[PDB]
Amino acid sequence: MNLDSIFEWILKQPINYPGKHQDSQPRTNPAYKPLEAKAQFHIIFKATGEYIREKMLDGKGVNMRDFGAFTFEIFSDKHHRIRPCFVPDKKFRYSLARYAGKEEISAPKSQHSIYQKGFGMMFCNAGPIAASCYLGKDVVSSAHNAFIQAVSDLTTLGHGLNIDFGFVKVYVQDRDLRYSYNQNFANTLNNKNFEYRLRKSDTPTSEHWNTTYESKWAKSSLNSLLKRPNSNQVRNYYEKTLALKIMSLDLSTAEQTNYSR
Amino acid sequence: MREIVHIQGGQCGNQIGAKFWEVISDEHGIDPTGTYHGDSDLQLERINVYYNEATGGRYVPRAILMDLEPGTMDSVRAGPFGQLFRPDNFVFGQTGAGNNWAKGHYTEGAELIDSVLDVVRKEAEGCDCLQGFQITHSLGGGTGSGMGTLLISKVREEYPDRIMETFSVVPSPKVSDTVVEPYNATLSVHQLVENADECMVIDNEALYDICFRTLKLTTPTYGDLNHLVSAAMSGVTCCLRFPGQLNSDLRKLAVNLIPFPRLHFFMIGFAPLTSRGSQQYRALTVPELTQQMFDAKNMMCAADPRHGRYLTASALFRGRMSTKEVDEQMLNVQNKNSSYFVEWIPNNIKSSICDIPPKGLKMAVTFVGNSTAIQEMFKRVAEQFTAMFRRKAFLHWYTGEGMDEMEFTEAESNMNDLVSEYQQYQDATA
Amino acid sequence: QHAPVFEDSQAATVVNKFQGLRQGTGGKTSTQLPVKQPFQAPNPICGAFKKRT
Amino acid sequence: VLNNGVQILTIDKANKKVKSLDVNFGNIKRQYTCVAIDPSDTYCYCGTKTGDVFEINIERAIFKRLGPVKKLFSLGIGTLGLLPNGDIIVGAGDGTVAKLSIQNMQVLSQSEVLGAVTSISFTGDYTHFFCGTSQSNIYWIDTEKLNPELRNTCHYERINDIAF
Ligand SMILES: Nc1nc2c(ncn2[C@@H]2O[C@H](COP(=O)(O)OP(=O)(O)O)[C@@H](O)[C@H]2O)c(=O)[nH]1
Repeated sequence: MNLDSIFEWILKQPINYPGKHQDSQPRTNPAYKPLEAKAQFHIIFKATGEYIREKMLDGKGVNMRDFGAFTFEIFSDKHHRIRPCFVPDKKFRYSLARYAGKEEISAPKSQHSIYQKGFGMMFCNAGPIAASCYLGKDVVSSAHNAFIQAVSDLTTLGHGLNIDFGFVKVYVQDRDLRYSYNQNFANTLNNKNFEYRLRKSDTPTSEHWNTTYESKWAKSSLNSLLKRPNSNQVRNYYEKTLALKIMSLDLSTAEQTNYSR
Repeated sequence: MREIVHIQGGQCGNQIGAKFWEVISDEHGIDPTGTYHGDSDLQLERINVYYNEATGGRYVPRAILMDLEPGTMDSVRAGPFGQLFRPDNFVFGQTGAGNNWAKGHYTEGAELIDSVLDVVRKEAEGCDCLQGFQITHSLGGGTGSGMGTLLISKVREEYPDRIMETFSVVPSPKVSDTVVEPYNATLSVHQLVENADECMVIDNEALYDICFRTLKLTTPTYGDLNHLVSAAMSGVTCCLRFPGQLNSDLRKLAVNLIPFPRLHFFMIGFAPLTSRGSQQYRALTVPELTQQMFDAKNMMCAADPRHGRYLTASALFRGRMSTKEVDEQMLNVQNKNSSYFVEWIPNNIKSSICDIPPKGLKMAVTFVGNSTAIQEMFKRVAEQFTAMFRRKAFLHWYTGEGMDEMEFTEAESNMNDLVSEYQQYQDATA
Repeated sequence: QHAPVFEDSQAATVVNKFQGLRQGTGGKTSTQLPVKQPFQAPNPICGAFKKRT
Repeated sequence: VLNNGVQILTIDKANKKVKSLDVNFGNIKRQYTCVAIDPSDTYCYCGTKTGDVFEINIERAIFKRLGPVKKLFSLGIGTLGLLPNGDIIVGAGDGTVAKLSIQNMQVLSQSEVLGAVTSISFTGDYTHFFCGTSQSNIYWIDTEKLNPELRNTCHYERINDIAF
């Protein structure tokens, strides 16, 4: 499994995994042509992989809702040690059979769920991803819900999953699970500039209403994955070909000959 | 037959359900031990609508209680009639939401909701033939306003054909006990208009006003408010449970009351309500019942219905009365108030009769009305929402766990469009 | 190796009309509305014919 | 495209001489008819009378792959075109439209057309292209779903006589 064999495997059976992901969906922006069911699914995963990295660049950590949770540890002491762990969810844990239940993050008894276990846990709202892909919120949620059903594949013998989607490279053996992180990404975490991100009082608390979300989103890393086509050109071609084909039925009629030239 | 199940979430929903179940058990003559102590057969003719039978002859309500904190259900279990509820139906969190819609709709609630959705699916599968689902909740609290509406979406998207209604308690700005009513209220309404087949709004300000002005009792209490709202709730489904000249279930009410999909927000009234000093003086007749029913002050919402034009009205009478006088009174009221009834829907009053009155009363009336006066609630909610939003006040609490301003902007725009489309039909003419 | 560029591949038959945010299934309680189909675990085929390494 | 194989030619403005280099194949003597070029110009895809589409990088004379696996088109490669995504549309002599992604050479969709294909012309935005047969038939073929639709048909050859 190379994160793509999963794509064809899930696309092969629609009855097992019925959803909006199985077929192409119109975009919210007419300037963009539609994608395939398989292609849009890969694009959604690239968008999510970048969304999680830019969230993890801050003190806030992201989790998948049924497939693990991306966290980091703070041992504590112009400066703290940060190390990512990627704990799995309980449903993913049950499917694993030989995976030892070793604890990688330690919390007291009052700290039970991952939301308070992690420092800055995130919902991973699929709204920004849907906006970036110009795709539907419902269909992107359906794609996530369909893909998180990898435990069914895992339960079958063998079938090692090597899923990457960017900085984190995570491998699943028969029942053994391991992971690795990008060395440069890890070094960025130890670049010791996170003292400002950890504290919430660094901002002068004035720009919260001065700065607009459009300005903040323009400088955000997201929305730069896909090139922007020429808006004039796209519907010029669109209505142009539409007229051409809607009245390309007959070639015989001339009504204007131009004999000599 | 054609039974329904109850689900309540949050402190407000739990308090409403506690009194509603007491009222229905009292009306059916069920002892707090679950033992039948009624006097007529009719108290068992249609008991399946709300109660499931167990060995030993006892009954259990088919209600599911959900919350992110255990205190409310721990307190309500000790109250009268508290042993009826099946302890497995209680699902509770260990963290709480702290009146945050994001907390009560995204983080802890979604991982809690698997168990409650599973018990709901067992409850639905067990019963013979579903009729629908009913919810009671308040929009001023984060956990209730989150789990309530998210479960609405889940159950609606799972049983698209069954009817679905909610008693929603909307926060009035006059009596506001928190500082974050507009945010979660608008967010909840954004998807409530999408999924709720029927929504009926209740105002605490209006409850206080009616308690002080009509009953004229010295000390209003949440128990009295629960009693009033529970009587209103039971008046809706009385005819579904008892015989009558013209029965009308929730499906018939919904068919007759909504002209368009996106106008499913209603305001309700109950009669009679007579003051302390005047119970012996007033005479219970159909004209008196109708004139109190159409009184603006008898309303449980602060919206004045004379600021707009009634789209339609529906009345459920309880007791023994000849339908001729009822029809006469409805026609007379409609003729005498042509200014307040929009014209392209002539004869826009539905009437239904159930021959079993409430215990201790000979006649009663329940009212539901679709009118344009409700727009001012949304207008003022949007006003406070944008007033607190233009400075980005308290936005970090929401944005720290999955929220972006795009969702807030979309909800505001959607509710504004809802107001606009609700208001053009007021000015529409034939 | 080689792989097609996934952003540029295009679907023509599907139209570009967008349903928008505004919709409404409330008040649409007709008996003919479609119902969600839950996921089903596939048949376990096991390894009675896999290679033994 | 020489009958023997592929040749790359170099013209220089400095000297009128033309430099010829031959693309070599290991024990392959398939004959080549049509050719198309990657917009990146890194590769060129050439047809064959047998029915498989070979692909050769311009920089090196080696060929990287064979083409469609387990399937041949039975009358050669009449017309060849490329989409912006890299998918190649190929027309067979017997009359057949198929598209191959840049992956294992397996068809995503396949369809048949009357008469031998002779022309494929992609419209602007690369959708819903035009097809011209050897039997004087004009067809319009949608992309990502090969459904043949006849816009206009013409006479084959040599009308001899007309009657009323
Ligand atoms: N009718 C009624 N309303 C209540 C009760 N308790 C609270 N409320 C209303 O609900 C609002 C606060 O709701 P809240 O407790 O935050 O809801 P929760 O977060 O789901 O528990 C207040 O404005 C009250 O007016 C009750 O027992 N009965």
